[PDB]
Amino acid sequence: HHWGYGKHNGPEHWHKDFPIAKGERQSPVDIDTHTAKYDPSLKPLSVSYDQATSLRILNNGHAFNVEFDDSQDKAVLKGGPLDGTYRLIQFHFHWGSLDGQGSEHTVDKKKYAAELHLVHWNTKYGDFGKAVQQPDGLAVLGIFLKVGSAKPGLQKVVDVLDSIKTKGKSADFTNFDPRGLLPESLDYWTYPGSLTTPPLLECVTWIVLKEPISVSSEQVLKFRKLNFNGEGEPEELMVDNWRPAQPLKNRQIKASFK
Ligand SMILES: NS(=O)(=O)c1ccc(-c2cc3ccccc3[nH]2)cc1
Ligand SMILES: [Zn+2]
Repeated sequence: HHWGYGKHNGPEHWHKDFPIAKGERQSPVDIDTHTAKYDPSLKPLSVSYDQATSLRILNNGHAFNVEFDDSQDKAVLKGGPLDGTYRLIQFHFHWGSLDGQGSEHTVDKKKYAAELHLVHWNTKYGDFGKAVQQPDGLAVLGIFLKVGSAKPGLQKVVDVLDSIKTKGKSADFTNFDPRGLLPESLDYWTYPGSLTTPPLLECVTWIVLKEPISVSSEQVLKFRKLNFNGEGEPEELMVDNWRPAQPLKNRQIKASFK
């Protein structure tokens, strides 16, 4: 009886196994765009993904992860609110059963169809398991998805999904360039928060881009063909794998842009 996104094991239940679910810096949050303050001291973000090495795509039972080689500084995030160098380890998405829901962060209470998380860890902590025990251990770049025109750089991800339909399946996934997932602008909001799934550790500097990327209806429909279950188990479609907004508590959301 482990955590998930159903009636009986979804977000409102997680606190019983993970009491930090009710902590002081949980994610996601609603981004009130009128209350976020421009911070002219924030630097532009530096996204350096030209040397990225994707390796594998995995259905882990709660999303799919595209994993990278993070044994060297190859694809890194720096600048912005960050001190130091954060290495890309994986990306994944959260999405809905309908186009009107799916994102974890919201903007003035608006839900997007999906949200991409590019997860990076602070190299001063040596590896990822150590980083998630630190308050500045991770930087997750969040990018909203709206349904409209297709995103050509997403199609290679969409097309491999039928090979990882069920929990615990993985497939080779080399030479994927995550630059094709980014919007044109790197304007962002940033705040200190947490992992959005158990163990819900309070180790993340969140950087959420203001500009969404567009994806087609057909692209998101393929996300919704994935399964939460393992092979040979009753089919339960992987949809609505998002945690709702949590209380902001004693935090301020900063904007990189006026
Ligand atoms: N949705 S999210 O990007 O906040 C996210 C990123 C990473 C994890 C994440 C899960 C986990 C489990 C054991 C050890 C380290 C871990 N990092 C969870 C959520
Ligand atoms: Zn996520």
